[PDB]
Amino acid sequence: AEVTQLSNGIVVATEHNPAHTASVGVVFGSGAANENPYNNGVSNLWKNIFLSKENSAVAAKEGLALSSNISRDFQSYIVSSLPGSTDKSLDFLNQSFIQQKANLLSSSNFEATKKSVLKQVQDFEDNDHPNRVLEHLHSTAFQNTPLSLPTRGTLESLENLVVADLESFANNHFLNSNAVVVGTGNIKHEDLVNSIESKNLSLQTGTKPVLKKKAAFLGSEVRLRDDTLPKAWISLAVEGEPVNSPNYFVAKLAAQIFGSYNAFEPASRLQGIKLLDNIQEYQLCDNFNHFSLSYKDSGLWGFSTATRNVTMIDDLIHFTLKQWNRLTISVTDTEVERAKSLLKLQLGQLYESGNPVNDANLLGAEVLIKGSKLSLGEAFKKIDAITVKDVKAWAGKRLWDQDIAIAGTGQIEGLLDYMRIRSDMSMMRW
Amino acid sequence: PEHDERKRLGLKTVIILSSLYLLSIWVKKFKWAGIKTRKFVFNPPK
Repeated sequence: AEVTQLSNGIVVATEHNPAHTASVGVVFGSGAANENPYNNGVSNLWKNIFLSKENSAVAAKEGLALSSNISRDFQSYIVSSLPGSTDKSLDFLNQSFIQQKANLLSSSNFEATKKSVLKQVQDFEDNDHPNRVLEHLHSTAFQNTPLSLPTRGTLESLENLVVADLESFANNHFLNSNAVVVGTGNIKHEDLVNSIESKNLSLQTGTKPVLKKKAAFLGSEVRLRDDTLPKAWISLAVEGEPVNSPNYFVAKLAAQIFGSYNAFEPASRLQGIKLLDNIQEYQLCDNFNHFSLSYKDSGLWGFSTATRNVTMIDDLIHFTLKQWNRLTISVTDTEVERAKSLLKLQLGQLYESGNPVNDANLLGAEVLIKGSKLSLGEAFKKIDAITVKDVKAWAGKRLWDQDIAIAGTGQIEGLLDYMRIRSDMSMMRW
Repeated sequence: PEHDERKRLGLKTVIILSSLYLLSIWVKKFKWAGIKTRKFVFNPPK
């Protein structure tokens, strides 16, 4: 099991399981949610220069692996190496966030990284439709709020950024009270906490990052219609639950009740999902998948989907939303029990994979928000505890007759007016 | 002969229908709100 955590001058957290590699990295409690509409993508830039060819060749010689990740609530910089070279990692990390914080930010390296994330972010907005739509859902759901800013950053704010912005941001954000050093792999807790307590210093200690305005959900829609696309990718959700919420698991289980589906996989078709009987008669879509996205202050509960049956897009929506209606009035025991079993399974495949950087990105995440990590066992415990009465109470609060956020691109002519969709959030009664 | 009786029903009718009319205007606006306030932005594709 594991999971140790002790504060010194900073805050160190680890979880080691004798595997094959050891990964160490610093996770900062600030991501895109902390950017401004005009420096959007300042973090995708930091991630990209950290993984720069110059900076990568250094750690490479030493035999280290560089991995970074940008999110909404946080962002991280992680280094993987062999079990004993845990010190080798510490040197490179501390070299890149103390000494070399004058280098890397060197022109012709920044001007090159600037062109990299540009032909990158453009490439995404031009081809990764399903996720572009997923990112736009947040853009509209949370419009004019922290959570509404895209991680990769806008394509305009990106080209206006300069080394001054990178530094500026980095200073007010890459602090000590706003950072947590994470170690995952097989290195003991006392093997790192000590190796860290070696090199003293502080670097802007006593400063707290800037605060802001609590994210909010709003009933709205963005329709990125493009008749030239072969399909129609659409995403729809309601205001979901935030990390460390009484219903963090109830919500996650609900999404599992309808789960995900892929028309082309024989096994995906035989699933014990009631909605499946409706979608398959005329093949209302090539795939759909429900989620329960949780962030610091809010979340999004709903589903994403892709279809080529552009003439019957209203039926895909209708059947789906009417199935959701069930969660408030008629969801069954065997639907819940299945959900549990499948949630425990997929939740398990996440928290315990054969990748340390994965465990890292999940560890840093919780200790940054709840100052501790919840053990998979404790999880399974809370999950098995959920009853139908619980799933129903949640549905009546979060789903039944509530506003929704819609996003879509491609051939969405057939996607009906907000109000129609907004009306299927309930059902007639006497 | 229907006189008095007629003007009385007239009063009930005009009141009720008047209310239905006003109510209906207010209801129509609510449903149409999404479309009325709607906004469009154009970006000529490359």
